[PDB]
Amino acid sequence: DTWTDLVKNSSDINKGVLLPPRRKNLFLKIDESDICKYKRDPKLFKDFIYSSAISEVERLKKVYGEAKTKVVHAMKYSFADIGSIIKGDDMMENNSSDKIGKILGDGVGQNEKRKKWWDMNKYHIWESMLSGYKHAYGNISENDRKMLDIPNNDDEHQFLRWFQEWTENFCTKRNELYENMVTACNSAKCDKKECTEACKNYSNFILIKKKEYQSLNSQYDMNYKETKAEKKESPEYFKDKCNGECSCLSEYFKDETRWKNPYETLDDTEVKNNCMC
Repeated sequence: DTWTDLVKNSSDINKGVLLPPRRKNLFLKIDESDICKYKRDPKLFKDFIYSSAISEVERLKKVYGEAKTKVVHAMKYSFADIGSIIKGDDMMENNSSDKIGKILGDGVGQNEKRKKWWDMNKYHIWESMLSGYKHAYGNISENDRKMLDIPNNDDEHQFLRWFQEWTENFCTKRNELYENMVTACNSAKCDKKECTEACKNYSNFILIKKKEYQSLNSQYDMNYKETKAEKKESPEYFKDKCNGECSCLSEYFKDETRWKNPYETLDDTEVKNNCMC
């Protein structure tokens, strides 16, 4: 559930990069034992990568359960991450990316061999994940398939995807918790009954994510905004990239780092006093 800093080179060029729970939970481990089983037998390695993609879709249903949109959206992230794992771009520490490099006949810090392997399997890896989705929900709907298109995340910088995911998940939870804060109190001018419990939860949440964002935005500004993120600002870029569910970052936190007061980010002026009593 937490956004850990278990990333590669986090003291160096990856300072402030946070690792998504979804990615931490993406099981894809190669042991140094099976380094030869996969090298001499190219299609055995394939069946393992395909089934790792399979199991990932099976894991996602266990988490989100009957939330079709919430599972499909994560598939596209996990799919892309497998690409990063394969290509060597991945940022997690014990990702066994070193072992994959040797298996695909590249090794010693190269890219060409393992880059072409991904390029040749992207389609079939995704096709597996589609069969995994079908095994999870029964029948693939005739109008559901538009969501389940072959996704374009593979070439996009990983941190940018990870940050986008953070922001989406942040805005979804922030909105969810701000909704419970209204269905707990409408007027309570002052101590009343249950309202403050939600106020503590919303405030706590904003303050957990405050630190996380400060860490993620530290990396963004240093590297990715400077070269090519369309030179847009941190909250400004996600405002036009991932639809309207990353706008809450700009809509409530752009003008100033007003994270310092979590109650100031409330559009309704009525409920603001019950939490700030």
